[PDB]
Amino acid sequence: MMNGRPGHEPLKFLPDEARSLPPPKLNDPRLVYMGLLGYCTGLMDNMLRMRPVMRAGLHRQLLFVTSFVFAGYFYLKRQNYLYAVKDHDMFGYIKLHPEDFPEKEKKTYAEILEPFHPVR
Amino acid sequence: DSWDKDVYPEPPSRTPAPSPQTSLPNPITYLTKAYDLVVDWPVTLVREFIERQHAKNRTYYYHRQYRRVPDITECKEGDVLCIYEAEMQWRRDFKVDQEIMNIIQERLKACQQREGENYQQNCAKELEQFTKVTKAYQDRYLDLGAYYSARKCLAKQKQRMLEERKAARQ
Repeated sequence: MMNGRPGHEPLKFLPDEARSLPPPKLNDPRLVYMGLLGYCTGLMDNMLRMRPVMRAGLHRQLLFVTSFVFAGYFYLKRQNYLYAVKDHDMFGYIKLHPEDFPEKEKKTYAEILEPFHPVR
Repeated sequence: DSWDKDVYPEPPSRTPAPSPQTSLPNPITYLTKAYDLVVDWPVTLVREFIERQHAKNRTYYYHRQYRRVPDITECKEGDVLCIYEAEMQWRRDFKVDQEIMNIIQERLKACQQREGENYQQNCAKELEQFTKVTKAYQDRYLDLGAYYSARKCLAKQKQRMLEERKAARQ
């Protein structure tokens, strides 16, 4: 739904506005889980190739973990940009059409009469 | 005694003086004297030792008091912050009322056991206090359900006041 927005560069992974966003912390649970998935992928690959599960293919396991963390970091930055621009468009549209989003006045619990349903 | 007679009232004991008509010795008096000399003296000695050890290592603790947060009646609906504060205050007052009912019931039981054969006459004020606090408790807390809350208590009070006002019309 956000592909037709104004200023949308076509097939652009990380546009320059994403540079305004704070980057992922590089030690955060999403990237740590991505590295864990890469290590699990290496272990499962060893077990399916009938190698020793952990002490075989250390370079392969390192490459799996590194590639998973790298791809996860850049994809996470892209998704952070997408959610940020979604909230930016939502807030801008709300500010542009305030008559369709009126500030409703919530009364206190002294003028409203909630019906009482006795449990007995 | 950590308790006080203002909240646990007790009439003063009226024991009669012994008037032994018989010349036989009283085995109860003999056994109470022997029991004192054998049991009560070492027990009070070790208790005095424990009390002086506590006096050597004396510490204090306090009773926590909560300020009155604004009631749920001035809390706007959908404002979960003040609603949470009022709900926690209401649960606190609910627990205090439970213990108040426990105090009143314990007082009534003490009256009944003290009077014995005269409980139908001499526990009139205790039974009246129990009845009044039971009626107030039923007016504020009864039939709320398992998910009792300040909102449900307020709705019940509003319904009861509406019924009373409609009855007061005629």
